[PDB]
Amino acid sequence: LVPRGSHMNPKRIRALKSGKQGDGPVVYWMSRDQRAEDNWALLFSRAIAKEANVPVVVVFCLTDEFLEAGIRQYEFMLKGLQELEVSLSRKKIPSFFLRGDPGEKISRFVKDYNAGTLVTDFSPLRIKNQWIEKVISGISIPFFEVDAHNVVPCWEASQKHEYAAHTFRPKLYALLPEFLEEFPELEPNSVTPETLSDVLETGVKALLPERALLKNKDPLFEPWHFEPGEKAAKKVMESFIADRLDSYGALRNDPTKNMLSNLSPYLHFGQISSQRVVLEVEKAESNPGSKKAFLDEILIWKEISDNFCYYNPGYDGFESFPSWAKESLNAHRNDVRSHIYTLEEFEAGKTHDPLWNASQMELLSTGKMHGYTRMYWAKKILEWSESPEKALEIAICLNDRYELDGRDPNGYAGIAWSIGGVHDRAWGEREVTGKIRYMSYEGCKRKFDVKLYIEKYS
Ligand SMILES: Cc1cc2nc3c(=O)[nH]c(=O)nc-3n(C[C@H](O)[C@H](O)[C@H](O)COP(=O)(O)OP(=O)(O)OC[C@H]3O[C@@H](n4cnc5c(N)ncnc54)[C@H](O)[C@@H]3O)c2cc1C
Repeated sequence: LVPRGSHMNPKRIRALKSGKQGDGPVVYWMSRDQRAEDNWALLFSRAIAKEANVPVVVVFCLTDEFLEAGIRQYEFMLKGLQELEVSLSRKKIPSFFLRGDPGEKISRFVKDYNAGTLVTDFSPLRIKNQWIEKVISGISIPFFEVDAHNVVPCWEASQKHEYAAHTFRPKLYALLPEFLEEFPELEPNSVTPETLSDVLETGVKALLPERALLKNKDPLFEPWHFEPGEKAAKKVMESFIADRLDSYGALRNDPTKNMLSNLSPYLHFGQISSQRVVLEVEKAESNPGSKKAFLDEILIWKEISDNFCYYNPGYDGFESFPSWAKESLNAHRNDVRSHIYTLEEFEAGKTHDPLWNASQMELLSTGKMHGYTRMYWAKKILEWSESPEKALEIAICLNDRYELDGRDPNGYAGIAWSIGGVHDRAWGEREVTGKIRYMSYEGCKRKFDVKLYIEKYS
């Protein structure tokens, strides 16, 4: 229960576990949505706390899986959290950063701090569901989750997997009047109930031996492309609206032009709300066509990616591809591939295709491949791999290791679109790739200045 007139739509919250309410603080286990503003999970947690006459507290688990990615993501995330600590303290909301995996750490925190209720935010990824299961086994209090990431709650937008954007889109657009709304201000707590610097230090030390390097031993990653944190995210949204949105409709498929929003690292870590971004873009007057194109990406393609992972347990595997695509890829499984590259050759940009290699260099060096070349890139991994299953493994591996926005439903769904035709149609049949949409080198040369892209990332 929340207080009357809390302005919380109950369809954004789902019970994970019934239990017996304790009498201590409401705990928001923050995971996907690392921000203090425009955060329905935090707002709901604050409202339940108010109704129960207790403070709200935030807990965040620094998990054992950080060593599966790189310094690039750890630093981006932790520097954000350092800023988040301050923002929350200004609301008199304490934040606790627990070192370990959530099953053990959240269970013990709930016991030690006498939590009344546990709330988390929503992710459809397997790792979050693994963590939920272990937490559920270790707690006796009620446990809710709130969809703070999507404008329309994932379980409301559709009751099933949607095979196409054109079947998801009408369902989603029909629910915006309900769910696309301004956010209330977060009410501070009535009174105030190892540093992150130390953690960051220790973690970087553990990641240093796996850092991506040039043959010169100097690191590949350039950390000045995306300043982390909630405040920077807002400035990137504002600069997009002011300077790039007008040209987005025309230039979003031109990787030589910096005309995308550059919001994905912030959106992935939840340092900015996609609902906020949509409210601000909807209010803007910009060139015809651009707003439509952008909203189709951040509403339909982003939220269909959560739809994909939520309703397909096997979202990272061949089995989740549509039937037409499985049958087509199977029919061509024994076709001789034109090339076969090792994961190390792909990783180092050592194929015979200079556009592919430049796309990989953009990823290595900036942590954000242009969205047009991500499609080209993944499709060539299919073409130059022993099987579609190996192609998925390679693409996921590289995406998750080197993208700042990786380890994300958008990535699994984008790789499945690219390799498996998920949310696509069948195209003309070719050897190796069957009826999966093909993106040729020469087609790219007709579309944009390939030589300039290669020079930029060489
Ligand atoms: C093989 C492949 C891998 C991808 N990997 C990721 C990934 O790891 N993480 C990730 O967040 N996105 C991924 N994408 C989707 C897309 O490429 C990026 O979201 C986009 O490039 C992000 O840059 P931006 O924020 O400047 O994009 P913008 O074009 O300005 O769009 C803004 C937001 O809309 C969303 N969006 C845009 N395009 C897509 C899309 N095709 N699918 C889903 N959402 C979209 C994103 O949240 C994006 O940040 C991938 C796509 C493909 C084909």
